[PDB]
Amino acid sequence: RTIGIIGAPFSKGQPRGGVEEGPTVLRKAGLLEKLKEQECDVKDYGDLPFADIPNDSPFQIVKNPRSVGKASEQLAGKVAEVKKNGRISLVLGGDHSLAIGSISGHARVHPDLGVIWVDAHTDINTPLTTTSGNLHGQPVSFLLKELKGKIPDVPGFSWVTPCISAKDIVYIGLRDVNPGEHYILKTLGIKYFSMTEVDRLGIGKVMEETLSYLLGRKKRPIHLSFDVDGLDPSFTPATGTPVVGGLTYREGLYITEEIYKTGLLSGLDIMEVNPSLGKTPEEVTRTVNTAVAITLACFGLAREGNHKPIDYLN
Amino acid sequence: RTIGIIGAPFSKGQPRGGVEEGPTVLRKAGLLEKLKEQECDVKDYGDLPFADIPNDSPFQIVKNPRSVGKASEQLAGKVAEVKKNGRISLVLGGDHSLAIGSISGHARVHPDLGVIWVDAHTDINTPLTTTSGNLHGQPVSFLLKELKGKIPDVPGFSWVTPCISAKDIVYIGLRDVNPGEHYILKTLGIKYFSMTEVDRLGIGKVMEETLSYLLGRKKRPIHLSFDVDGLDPSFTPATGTPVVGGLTYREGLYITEEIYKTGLLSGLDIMEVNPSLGKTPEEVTRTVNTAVAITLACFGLAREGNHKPIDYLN
Amino acid sequence: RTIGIIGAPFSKGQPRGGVEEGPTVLRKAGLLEKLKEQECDVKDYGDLPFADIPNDSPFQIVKNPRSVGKASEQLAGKVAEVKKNGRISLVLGGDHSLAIGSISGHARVHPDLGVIWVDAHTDINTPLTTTSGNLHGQPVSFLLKELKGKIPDVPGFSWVTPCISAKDIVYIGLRDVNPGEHYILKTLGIKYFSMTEVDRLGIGKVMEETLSYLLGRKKRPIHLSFDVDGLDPSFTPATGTPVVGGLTYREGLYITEEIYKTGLLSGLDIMEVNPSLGKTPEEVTRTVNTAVAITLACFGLAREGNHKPIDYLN
Ligand SMILES: N[C@@H](CCCC[B-](O)(O)O)C(=O)O
Ligand SMILES: N[C@@H](CCCC[B-](O)(O)O)C(=O)O
Ligand SMILES: N[C@@H](CCCC[B-](O)(O)O)C(=O)O
Ligand SMILES: [Mn+2]
Ligand SMILES: [Mn+2]
Ligand SMILES: [Mn+2]
Ligand SMILES: [Mn+2]
Ligand SMILES: [Mn+2]
Ligand SMILES: [Mn+2]
Repeated sequence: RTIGIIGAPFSKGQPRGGVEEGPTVLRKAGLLEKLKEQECDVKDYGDLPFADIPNDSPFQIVKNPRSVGKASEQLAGKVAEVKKNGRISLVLGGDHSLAIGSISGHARVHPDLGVIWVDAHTDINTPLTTTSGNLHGQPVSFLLKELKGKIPDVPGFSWVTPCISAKDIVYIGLRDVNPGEHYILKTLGIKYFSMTEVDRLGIGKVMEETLSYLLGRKKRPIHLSFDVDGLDPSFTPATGTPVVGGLTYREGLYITEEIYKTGLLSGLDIMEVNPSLGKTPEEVTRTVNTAVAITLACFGLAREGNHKPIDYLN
Repeated sequence: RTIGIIGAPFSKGQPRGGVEEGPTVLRKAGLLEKLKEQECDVKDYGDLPFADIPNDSPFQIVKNPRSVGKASEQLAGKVAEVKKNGRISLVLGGDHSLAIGSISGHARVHPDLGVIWVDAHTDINTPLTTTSGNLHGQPVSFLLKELKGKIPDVPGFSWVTPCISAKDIVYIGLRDVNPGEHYILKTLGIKYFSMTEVDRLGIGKVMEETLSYLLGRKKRPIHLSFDVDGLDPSFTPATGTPVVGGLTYREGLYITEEIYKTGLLSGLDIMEVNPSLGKTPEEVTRTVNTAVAITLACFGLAREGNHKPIDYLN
Repeated sequence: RTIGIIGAPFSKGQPRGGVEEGPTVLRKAGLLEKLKEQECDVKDYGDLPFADIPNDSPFQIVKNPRSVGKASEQLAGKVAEVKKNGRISLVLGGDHSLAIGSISGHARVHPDLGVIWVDAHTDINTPLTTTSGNLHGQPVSFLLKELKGKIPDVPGFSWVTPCISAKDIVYIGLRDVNPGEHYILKTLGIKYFSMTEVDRLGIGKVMEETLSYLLGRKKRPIHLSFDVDGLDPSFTPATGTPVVGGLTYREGLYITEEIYKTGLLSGLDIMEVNPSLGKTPEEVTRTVNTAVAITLACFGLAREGNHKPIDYLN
């Protein structure tokens, strides 16, 4: 596949800053090198230089609003620039608030995209239902058209125009959903497969329904926003909000392998990797390695094996 | 749901005494507080004061018979008292021998109850087939009507009257069944889903069949006797008889979530939690936390989220 | 069942020598004693005394060819001798290169056998596609009739005559397949269930298809070549080539339990156990214990329980 790597070292969508070390540790793990080792065409668009906004007081309870709204504004333009180049944007990020810009810029070039959200959380809190005030747990609320008229005018986000409908998104891996968020889920009819549905149906069936749900009417570009805490912390411990009983390594790879096989993947997000939170150097390596594996699976690496179109027996 | 918490700090159903610290550590973990945080009506019936029986020599091979038969005699009356109050009895116990009193007192008020037994073992040894002599591995033998005429007159249990038929009980999670016990299983036609059936069908199907098996003829009150060693020791290490290859955290929560959803749960047992056996303080916290999670799932906590009947967008 | 234990302490099929300690640690774990504790008829054929071949330079890239071809030549005759005795050969080995002799000797007495290969790898590299030069990752290439005319004349293997067709073998657990190997897989139409198919179908379905695939036309003797790295390294860490995201303990036991139940098992291989690679003594015990469990499952030990044909209630 043909990639367009974008490093997004941002963390003001939440409290812990070590998250902006993601683009760095993932690249050192050899991500670019490994993609090239596959049938991949890769162009590194560099790490976006996010400028600090000293004067950025809370909007009510919402923290670092201008800083966050700016980082997504900047990211949105990069993602659109890479999608204009006929490449699949790979946003190596910090916190999940960057999804607002990622999905926004992608939808500018492909308004009919579908979103698959792998995460332990729904991240659909509005500035008024949030209790933490952290914008990384509110990205979907800014993107959903149906919630337009319920999101206040928060400093830094005037440029935002909801681009996805409640019916063009699927959640996979949920296990820590706030009360208001759940109300949103059932009220707007959002499709999701929490860990309970995964336990009941199996990831094989969960992926069949997910893909049918989004591509059954007609094929459309796929945006995969992957929060590494969607996977169990025994796989990705170095993340800010781990929740036990998560998706397995195998399930993580199954999800992505199936997405790749659709040939419809066009936008990907690898988020919330925070090395600074690894209890040990191995926990850091375990988290980074899992993130790389999931990434490579999105672009072709198959557990059954891969081979070029040639005669190996010669 | 409406609870009736009963602390049962008893351990003479087996060798290790640290098991009577269960009611204590579970309460300190905030169990009562967490239930109230949910749509739960809770009444703490206190910890039953089990009096020591100094003169209690073995009945043949059976150990602490009078002490065990008395603790279940006492528990049975409490469980019936709470069921008379129109509440779901939550027996926070020590060893599983207390199930004899738990199921007995529950059946006094609801003779038509069905039992779901989550455990690594069948606990169906009779005083004559047991090899350890520990009564916590014999509770079902005292309750099954079909085995009446095969259980000797053991000091301390004259008050017992078998209350459940071999066909009103389902086992989930089996992986360490004694030879005599297995003979009992196949001979009395007891329905069970060992770890092999779980591997074959998946916990989703296992729960569908379990619930159909017990409620298909007609709806009837459900008694869930949960031995924490039913789950793999990587989740509940602090328990006296761990067996590898157990139910996962997710499967544990799936089982209970499905039980709750039946609206038929009326009696629950959380057994065999022994803090004193945790290799480290974290193993203790891991065991206690898992037990609390399983408990909350029995009363409504859903992994997909929970919300009150109000308008959150306001 | 009736066993014929053969110890094969060989390791020249790969770099690390600690692998020849397998027959020793497995026996000390009480394997023979445990089999006898079951309805098993066991005869220990001893540990094959592999003589060192000082003069054994590489054949091109292939290492220790004469040493490896000799060890399998010797093993093949033992396996045939045990199969002549109407016993199920249990080859406790070193590295997987010994499979060439194991399957070869078994097929001499039962030409119509079927092979089930549990492994993280396909071990189907030819002397020309291999990149490591280690013969333990090439055993199947020597056995497949279809690849005859593609395997060079390697010193030590002239005695070999391919005995199995590409259609009489099934792979379970694959997750690290080389490019040439994959080309072989798809070209010869080899049936396999990588970790992706296991994730999709579940081990229950995977075993149903595996067994139907091999025994549907007609019942035929089963040869199970089990590489302990087929299971996840959280279960069998002490092995030379671990790959994350492997089969679970439960899945491992399910596979074997189902094989046993066919009553068709006639040859088994327990390979790649290397104690010297255990980070700690517990990792060694974890690996050894898992290997023993898998072995006992092949011969009857059932997780639901086992009982003799007698009346236990008496
Ligand atoms: N729901 C919590 C947790 C947020 C988790 C955000 B995430 O998924 O991006 O890590 C909050 O609203 O603050
Ligand atoms: N079957 C063994 C083990 C007993 C386990 C009892 B339990 O499940 O309550 O922990 C015995 O009869 O002693
Ligand atoms: N495919 C690699 C790894 C070999 C693994 C061999 B085995 O499965 O027997 O441990 C090689 O050809 O050298
Ligand atoms: Mn998120
Ligand atoms: Mn999250
Ligand atoms: Mn029990
Ligand atoms: Mn038990
Ligand atoms: Mn192998
Ligand atoms: Mn292998």
